[PDB]
This record gives sequence, structure tokens and C-alpha cells, in this order.
Amino acid sequence: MKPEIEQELSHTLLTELLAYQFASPVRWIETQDVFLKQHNTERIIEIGPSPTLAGMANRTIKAKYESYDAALSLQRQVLCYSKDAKEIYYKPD
Amino acid sequence: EQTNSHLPREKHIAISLINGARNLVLSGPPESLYGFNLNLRNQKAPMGLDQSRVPFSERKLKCSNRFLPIFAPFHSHLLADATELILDDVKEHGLSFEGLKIPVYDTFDGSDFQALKEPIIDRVVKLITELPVHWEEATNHKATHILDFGPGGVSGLGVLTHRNKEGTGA
Amino acid sequence: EITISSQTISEFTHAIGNKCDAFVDRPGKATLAPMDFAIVIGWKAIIKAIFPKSVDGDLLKLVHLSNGYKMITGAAPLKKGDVVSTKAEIKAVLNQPSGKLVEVVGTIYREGKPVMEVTSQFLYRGEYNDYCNTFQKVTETPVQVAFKSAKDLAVLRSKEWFHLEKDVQFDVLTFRCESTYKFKSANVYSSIKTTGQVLLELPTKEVIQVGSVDYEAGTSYGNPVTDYLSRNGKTIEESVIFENAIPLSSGEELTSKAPGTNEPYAIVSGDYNPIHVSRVFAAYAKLPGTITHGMYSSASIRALVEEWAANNVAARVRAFKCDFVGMVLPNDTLQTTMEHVGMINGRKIIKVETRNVETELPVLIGEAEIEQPTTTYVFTGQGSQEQGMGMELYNSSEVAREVWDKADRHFVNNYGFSILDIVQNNPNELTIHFGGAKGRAIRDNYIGMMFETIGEDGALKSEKIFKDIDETTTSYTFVSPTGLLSATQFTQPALTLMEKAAYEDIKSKGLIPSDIMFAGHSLGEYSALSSLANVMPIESLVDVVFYRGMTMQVAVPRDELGRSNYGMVAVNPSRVSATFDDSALRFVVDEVANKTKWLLEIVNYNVENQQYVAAGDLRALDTLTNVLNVLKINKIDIVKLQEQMSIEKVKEHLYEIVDEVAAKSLAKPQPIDLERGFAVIPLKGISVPFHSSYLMSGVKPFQRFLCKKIPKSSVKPQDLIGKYIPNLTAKPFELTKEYFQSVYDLTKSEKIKSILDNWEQYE
Repeated sequence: MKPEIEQELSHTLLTELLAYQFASPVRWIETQDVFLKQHNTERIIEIGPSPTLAGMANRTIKAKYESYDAALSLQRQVLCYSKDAKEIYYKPD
Repeated sequence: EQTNSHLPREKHIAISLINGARNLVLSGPPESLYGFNLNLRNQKAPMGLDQSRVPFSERKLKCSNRFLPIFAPFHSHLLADATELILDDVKEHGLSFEGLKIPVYDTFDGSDFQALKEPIIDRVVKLITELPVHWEEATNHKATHILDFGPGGVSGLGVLTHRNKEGTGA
Repeated sequence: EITISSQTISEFTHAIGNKCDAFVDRPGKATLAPMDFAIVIGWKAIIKAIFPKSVDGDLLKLVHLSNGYKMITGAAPLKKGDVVSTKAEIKAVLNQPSGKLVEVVGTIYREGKPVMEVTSQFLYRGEYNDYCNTFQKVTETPVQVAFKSAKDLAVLRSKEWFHLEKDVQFDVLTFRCESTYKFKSANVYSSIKTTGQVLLELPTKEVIQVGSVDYEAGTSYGNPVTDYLSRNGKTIEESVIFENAIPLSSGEELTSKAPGTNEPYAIVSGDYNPIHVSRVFAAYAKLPGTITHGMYSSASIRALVEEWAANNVAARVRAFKCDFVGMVLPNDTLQTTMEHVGMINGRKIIKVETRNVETELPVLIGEAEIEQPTTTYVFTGQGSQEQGMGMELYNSSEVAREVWDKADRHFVNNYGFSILDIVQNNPNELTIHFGGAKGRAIRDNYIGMMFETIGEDGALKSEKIFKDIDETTTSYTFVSPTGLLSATQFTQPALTLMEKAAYEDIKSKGLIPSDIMFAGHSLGEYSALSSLANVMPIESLVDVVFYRGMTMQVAVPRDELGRSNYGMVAVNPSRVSATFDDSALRFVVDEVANKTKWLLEIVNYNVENQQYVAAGDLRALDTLTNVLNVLKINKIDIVKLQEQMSIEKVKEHLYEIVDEVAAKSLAKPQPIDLERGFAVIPLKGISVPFHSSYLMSGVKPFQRFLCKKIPKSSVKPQDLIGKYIPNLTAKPFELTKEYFQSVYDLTKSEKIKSILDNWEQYE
């Protein structure tokens, strides 16, 4: 695709995704089943006031990917900006 | 089957040595055997759990597992390509075993090497590298004294084959 | 052209002792080649650059001083099917007091595309006066000059080396520049050619060149172009160094040992220098014996940092450079240290020193850039607001302070409030005053913000809801009894400012990987693509997220009390029964919306079997909290009724259950206060069932608002494709025809189904 075309296809799709995100259910399960499984992410970092997605990640790891992380030997590190700030900035105690 | 379900078949794990009723040796890649004992640490219990006050059928399984000082995946499919290469070197040299005199039991089948259609060396290289070990089938004795000339001594084969034959008079 | 065979890799890794499993041949994995196999590919291109006549030296006193590797950003490592060629260019031949330095940068090509650069550096020791045949090519540091007064534009237009080719006003300029020096004595220059491009960052994130640099002079003593940028601007610094460097591993673990002989590495890499192998050449140049190859100590220490710093992952190390500060005899034992010091572009700067342990003298001083682990960023939505969001991150971080200060003075100049005092000193009500000349310029922002919502009857109720702000209004009051920071149109600009304040502080420290996959929940969505895809500025983000808060709030009809018959409920299906499935409750929601002809939908698909959030009218919410209570005591599982009953007769089975609780739901006073159930936690503070089909009518003014706040040129697709996980279509963002259909089947869009029809004009 030409670079002028592949913006316009992405421009309309990015707006139609956000505008209809307002009125369609957020599917955070198979969202979590992408960046835990399809991408195999070690560092999951929440940025927010309180870990409502770090705790939402840890409940999906133990329910769906505990025997998965043992078999493929991934050590997933869950992190938030609320509590785990010293681990992100690499200023460890 | 829990661990190999998350892994390809080139990292599949199989039973290699069966040293008894409750003595097994697993074999595979070292990283996927490390995938085995991470799962087991979730379902095992520490030795000082003191399950004496919980009834028997609702106890948790306890075990000790650790890697052996062995630097090849013996008795598995990982070395099946090596088996054709080894007996080619047997053919290039003067390696052959003549007429047998005492019965030597097969390790996988449990049969005698005196009754073979095949030669012995191209049988035994299929038997160290590829085929698993059924040890208590292989020492299905009529025997009173058993001598381990092998390594280990107090840690050798003789101590683990002692516990299989504690009350059978060996 | 060299072809990377499988035999050439294994002979190389055996010669250097690289144990790492990515380089040995295994089925189910493409056999990877070493990055130190660059010098095997590119030796005959590099050392051909010290043979020309203009660089005339005693070659037998050559000292290999430093070599460095650099993977090109976006290039894959070498494989065993790759047909690989090399072009090398020579950078700097300069006469030093310690000799004649030669730097050669050899860029290794593969199928046309470049893969990695090898920055090698030599030295003809001695004294050399050949200033006629010396030169230097340097790529200068990008300096970002920030223009703040009005005399500053007058200064560089007096500089004859600057020539702007456009009539474009500019705030800040980055000069990405390259130089070519020629010498005439030790520190005078015979000629300088300095060219370069000047760059402007637009508010729509498009980079357009403003002009050029063309400097050229003879018999100078310094470069004016760089000395102007040295004082009148800051360098664009990417190597951000920590305050206290952290050691990676400590103890004795680190040792390595020299070979017995240098003959295996010489025949592999082609490094046939007889200093390393021969007794007589090494004794001729008075060097202490048949010393080790430098390229062995390159590949040996790099194999140490690849397993002890990158956790034996071969793809992580992307850059490695070392200085051959000392010499090592064979069988010497080398103890190295390994230290994590800085960051650049999300990959870890790691500095190493290799010391001969029986002498304690340094041999190598090196530096490596390895990738981080595979990182993903999730952004928190609304629900977790509290007073004091990141004010320690506002008081202590520069870069996070300029995103709050830039945003509240976009609120206080265009909407009439300050978002800092909403976060810091949370009020219960806020009066917006429409005062003088600029105050009448603020209330007509509020008059233009009109949402349109057609009813269910098909009649277009083009009606005015803001009677409260009209051409005579001088003040409007925002009221919320809990607090303004908990009110909907103020909670969400407070989050996306806080989450971009934390992101741009994290981004300024060099922490952002290139292979990241980022996401956000409901409100977080915007906080993501404004952070990582930078699709809208700080000022245009805060308009959308405030407009979205007023789009969702008055989309639901209120009574005289300002309360509503709608709401949201968080559902834990594990608390009713351990055998209560995912398909258990979403079957319950399916039938009870079909029976009563109400709207009830689960809007947050957060966690399998533990965290769902159901939304709809409160009569359906009092229905659902009573069904999941009565199915706890009766222990009725639907999936066990699948083998007990047929497919259709479960629809007639629910009338004995749900009609009893639906009648008692209407027997309560209709705008009910929801109580806590056994498997039900009602969200206290919410009143609008967003992410449901109720708000489908209210999208069309909001969909028009994004088309002027998200400009056409700001969409950089490379940060979107495969890294952005939406919430509408929860598989990653990709512009393929199967992806648009998955969007269109879920929302019945109008604009994509036009381009889904005439799809074939893409290539």
C-alpha cells in the first residue's frame, strides 16, 4: 500500500474504533489473551492511580496461564505505577 | 501431559528410566524438564507440612525430584538420529559380539540376548539411545546374591535395586 | 557475497565457546548466527581500508584499538539461509600524538537491506607528519535549539551557513548535522564542509524540513556551526544515565579464560595476522608474545553479557562495543565485571570491564545495549480516581509538570476552570463565570457543544438541552455531591493527564521499548493512542475526553432530582457457584433482555469467570442481582440442564424463576438504590450504561468531533499496527479486509463499509 493510502485506511479505522468504543462492550478478556499469550510479555506495566489492571492481570495469569508459564518457563513480572515504581525506573532498593 | 501440551514435539517429554514402582527418570530438553518441575512445585507440598492430622485420601502429594548428573537425553526420541550414525561406526570397525554363554536379559523387552535374530550391538545402540528402560522387568530375578560392579557404591545401582527386592530374598 | 552456512556457524561458535542454544542447530527453530560473525563477513572489507597509499604506515606496528557492533533498528539477526554482502566506508584517518588512527565503518548488507554496522578502529603507532593526507568525517550530535525571544530568529538569518527555504514560523529547531574536516596541522583545519538538515516539529507531529546548512571554509581553527549549537541549544540526549549504577551480577562468577593457541580463531575468522600465531612476528614488534586476537575477546565477553545480562536470550543484545585497552597472553584468566548504567530508546546500556585476574590490570573497557523483556503497557480507566493524582510526580518531575501546566491553561482559557485545583483541592461544586471579553469567548464554547440523540421512535428530536447556557447566561454551576473529581466529565480528563504525565516521564528516561504492545480499558483507550501513537496533542486530547464525559452524561434522561433509572453492576460469577460458567450468566443476560424487552448487556468483559460488569436499566439490574441470588440457593446450573432438558425448553424454564423477581423489581420505587448481592457488587457513583447499545444513538456527534480533533496527518500507522489492542475489536490493530469486517459486524458502521466495498484500490 502507498503511504498516503495506508494512513487513510488507518485514519478512518482509528476513529471508527474510538467512536464506537463509546457504545460497544470492551472485550478485555481476549485483550488479555493477546498480550499474555500471543505476545508472551514478561513485563506487564499498569500506569494509573491504583492497580485495578495489575490485579486484573494476576487473576488471569493464575486462572488461565499458570500451567502455561511453567511449561514455556516465562517469569512474568506484574508492575504498576502506584506501588511498583522503583522497578520501572531501575532505581532498586 | 500437562507440560507437553504447552510445548512442541521437539520439546516433548517422555519416560526414560523406570527404576521401580515409585522411582522414575524423565528425559528431554533441560529447559522443558525445568518446565516440568515448576508445575510440580505448585502441586507438591514441603516435607515439614505435617499431614498427620489430615485424613489420608485428602492429603497432598510429596516428592523429591532433582536433575541427575547426566549430560545427554538418554533413552528418548531426542537421540534417534544418533542411532543410525553409531551402528555405521560399528560397521566401519571390527565391533561384533560372539556367542553368548549366560542369559543376559534385555532391558526394554526382558528377553534373552541368546535368542536374537539380530546382532547384539545394533540392538543395544537402539536400547541405550532410543528405547526406554523397564528395569524391574529386566531384573525379574531368580537370584539370591546381586553384585553391582558399577559406579556409585552406596549411591549406585545396587542400592536402588536393593529396595525393589527387599523381601524377595536378594 | 558470503552465504551463512550451518557449518560456518558451528565452527565459529566452537572457536569462541559460545554455548547459547540459539546458535546450535535445533528442529523447530531457525538456526541463528552470532552477531560477532559480522567481522567474519566483513573483515576483507574493513582491513582493505588501511592498504591505500594516502594512509601510509608501518603495518607491522598496527594496534587494533576498538571495535563496535550496532544492529540497525528494525533489522533481524543473521540466519543460515542468508546471502550476505558487505560495503565498507572509512571515516577518520587522523594523525594523533600516539599514532595514525583509522576508523572503518563497514555496513553489512543482506538482500539489499542493511543489517548491522561494524565500527572498527586501528592505530599505526609512531609519529607521522602527513597532514596533507588526513581527514575526518563525523556525524554531529543532533542539537535542539529552542527559540524564545524575538532576536533569535534575527541571529540565524545573519548566519550565512543557515538558509531556510520556507516561509514557516518556528518555535524550536533540531539540527541533525554532519561534518567533513581536513587538517593542515595538529589542531588547525585545512577545510571544513558542514552540511545538515534543520527540522521542525509541528503540533500535528509531522516533521517538515525548514531549510539547510551549507558551511564551507578554509584554514580555520574550529567549526562555527557546532560552536553555535554548543552554547545556544541543548543536545538531543538519548543516552540517559542513572544516578547510581546498579551491578548486574557480583562475585567470581564472571570469569573467562583465554585459549591455549590462537590458531583456531585465525582460520575461522580469516584473521591471519602473524602477531597472534607466530613466535617470530610477535617477537619482532616487541609485543609480549603470541597475544590473543582482539576479536576473540570481543566474542568471548559478548557471550558473557548475552547470557549473564540478557538471560541467555540471543535476540536481546543489539549493540556491543569495546576498547582493546590491554593485551592478553594465551591461557590467561579474565575476570570481567558487568554494570547497568544507562538507557537509550528502551534498551539497556550495560558497561563492562575485563581484567586479567593475576595482574588486576584492565584489558577491555566496553559497553553493550541489550533489549528489555517483552513489555506491554496497560492504562487504567475510570473508577480509581482519588484526590492527589501524581502530585508528587507533578512536583518532582519536569516533563510531567509541563503536561499538567499546558493542559489547565487550555482549560482556564477555553472552558473556565483549572484542572489542577480539581485534582488537588477537590470541591463539591464549581461555578463557571462568563465575565468580560474573554469570558464571553468561553461560554460560546459551551453553546457550540451540542450532542444530538434521535429517539427510538425514529422522529429526530432536534431539541435544546442547554437551556442553562444561552446568550444571557453569565454563570453556570457544575454540581456533584460526592466531589467534582468523582464526577464523570472531570474524572476522565484528570486520568488521561495523569497517565500521560506518568508516561512522558517514563518516556523521557529512555524506558519505552520499540516492540511494546500497549492498551487501555474503556477510558484508557485514549490515554494509550495519545501516549504511544501520539495521534492527538495535549490540548486536543483533553477536549475529546471532556467532550466524551458530557456526551455520555446527558445522553441519559434525568428526573427533577438529577438521578436516573439506569446504572451499572459488577458481577462475580464465581461467588454463586464454582460450576457457574461464562456461558451461564451471558445466557441469563441474553434471555432476560429478550423477554422484558428492556436493555441489559454485560459491558466489561474483564476476567474469565471472575469479573464482569453488567449494565442496563435498573429494573433489569434488580432482576439480575435477584436471579443470581436465587440461583445460589436453588443451585440451578444451566449447563447441567443442557443434558437434562432440550435446547428450546430452557426458554420456558426461566418463567418460573425470573417472573417472580421481575414483578418484585417493579414493586420497588422505580429509581431504586441497588443493594449488595451475593454475586453482585453495584458500582456506586455511576448512572450511565456505557459500552452498551443504548449509547449507539449518541455516537454520531462524537464521531464528528474526532474527525477535527484527530487530524489526518497525525496518524503514524507504524505505532498502531500490531501494537494497538482496541476494545471494540479486541484482536490487535491491523488494516486488513478481515479486520474491517469484524468491526462492521459488531457495530454496523457506515464509513468503513464504504471502503470495505471498494477494497481493491489498496495496492
